[PDB]
Amino acid sequence: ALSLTADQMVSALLDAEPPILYSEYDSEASMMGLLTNLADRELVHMINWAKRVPGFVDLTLHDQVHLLECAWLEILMIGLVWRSMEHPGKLLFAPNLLLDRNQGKCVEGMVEIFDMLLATSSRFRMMNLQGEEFVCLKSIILLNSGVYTKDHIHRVLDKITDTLIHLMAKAGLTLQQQHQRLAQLLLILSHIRHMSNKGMEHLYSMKCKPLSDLLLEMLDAHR
Amino acid sequence: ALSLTADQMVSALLDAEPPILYSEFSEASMMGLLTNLADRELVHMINWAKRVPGFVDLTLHDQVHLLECAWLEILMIGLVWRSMEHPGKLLFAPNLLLDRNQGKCVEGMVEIFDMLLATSSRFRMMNLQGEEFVCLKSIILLNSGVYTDHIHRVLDKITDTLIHLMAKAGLTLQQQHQRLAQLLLILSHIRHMSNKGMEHLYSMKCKNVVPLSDLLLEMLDAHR
Amino acid sequence: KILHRLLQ
Amino acid sequence: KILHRLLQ
Ligand SMILES: Oc1ccc(Oc2sc3cc(O)ccc3c2-c2ccc(F)cc2)cc1
Ligand SMILES: Oc1ccc(Oc2sc3cc(O)ccc3c2-c2ccc(F)cc2)cc1
Repeated sequence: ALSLTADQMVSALLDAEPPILYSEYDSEASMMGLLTNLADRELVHMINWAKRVPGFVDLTLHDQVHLLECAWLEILMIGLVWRSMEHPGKLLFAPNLLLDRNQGKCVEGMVEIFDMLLATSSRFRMMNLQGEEFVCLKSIILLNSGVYTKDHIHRVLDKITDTLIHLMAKAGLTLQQQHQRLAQLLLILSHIRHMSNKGMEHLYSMKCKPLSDLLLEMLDAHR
Repeated sequence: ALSLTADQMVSALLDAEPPILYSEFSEASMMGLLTNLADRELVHMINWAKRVPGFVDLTLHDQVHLLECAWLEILMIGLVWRSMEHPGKLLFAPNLLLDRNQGKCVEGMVEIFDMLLATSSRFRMMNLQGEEFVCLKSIILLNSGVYTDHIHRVLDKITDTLIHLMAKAGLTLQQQHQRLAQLLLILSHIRHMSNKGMEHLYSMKCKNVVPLSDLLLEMLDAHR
Repeated sequence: KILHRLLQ
Repeated sequence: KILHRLLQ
């Protein structure tokens, strides 16, 4: 895991990619029902995706649980944002569930989150985010969101950093451009954390009188 | 602001640094000290922001938005930075150095303290330099609200400034962008602490522990 | 914890 | 907003 070439790192993360699941789309209670159900099924694949992420299995069971509990919504969000890149003004939750901003108003307090997600997606498109960069960022989120809450984890994070630089270098960018683009991508993760905290607080308010068990434990993990 | 050299950028940020203020244990008492301290620091933060290169080039509206979103992050990264040489303790003020058990005085504050103590220990583990800190704090000011083009090129300038510092310290090319990443990833945690800290202050408001200043309430209402 | 079990 | 006056 610590002896992977940047190219080997990329395709490893590329092969580890979870599938794109469909919805049950044909009411605020139904819209939330579609999202809760979809996320609950996505959580199963995220867990198996996390294990295929280099270095993650080297951690203890406790540490694996901690990282996922803190980052699960972040990973879901950056996935949604990446899928929605080619769909301006819309969030591609699923190939059969393309939600508009105005459709977000169906649930009170959801539209503000939709706007943040749309902006993040718009930001990705402006930067022309590459898929190889996306899987790197998503893996960073997994290892960083709960690391300071091991020297091996940061040693893996550095390798992912090397990979991102390797991607930008071969893309023809000057080294000044490499460091700048690297910074721009990682600063987006701060806003993704922000959307997650806001989204989590919104979810906790929906636990106030169609929610699964696994999703509850993921919600309960944030007290 | 974009014509500034890397060295000239560092000097500009250093000169812009706000002063370290002093303070004036029960739940109401400590909260009283913190809210008083935060209200006074906020006045210096605003004037510090105006001394940040490229920030005055922004409209009044955009200046307000950036400060409303980042004000707690800026307070925290300042606190975390001052607490570096004080392991296991938090330096809100030179006459107010608190440990985690003194955080149990206020309900739901010890969780915030543990996150803050963790960031300071992480800073010491990386041996964060003052030249790097002023860059990070300026990045927070400009980035935190940018998604809710001039700003992004000032950010790029600070990125060039961060690398220039690392290249000066004898760090190799690989060590440079590796350290840059590690620094910016901590900002993700600082944002996290802010969001948890912002919710806690709102609960203190609802519990009416201590009357907050109108300014502190306006900064708090900007998040709702 | 379901997560801990799903992580095998 | 108070933040307005302080920025000016
Ligand atoms: O109102 C909200 C609140 C949280 C949200 O976070 C996200 S992002 C995302 C991407 C997916 O492919 C599937 C689900 C999600 C969610 C999500 C929505 C509702 C929920 F109960 C859990 C997660 C979204 C909208
Ligand atoms: O319970 C809390 C809530 C927010 C907190 O965020 C911070 S960091 C920091 C650094 C300072 O030099 C001065 C104040 C702060 C605060 C803060 C504490 C109380 C409050 F009402 C507003 C901000 C801390 C503890």
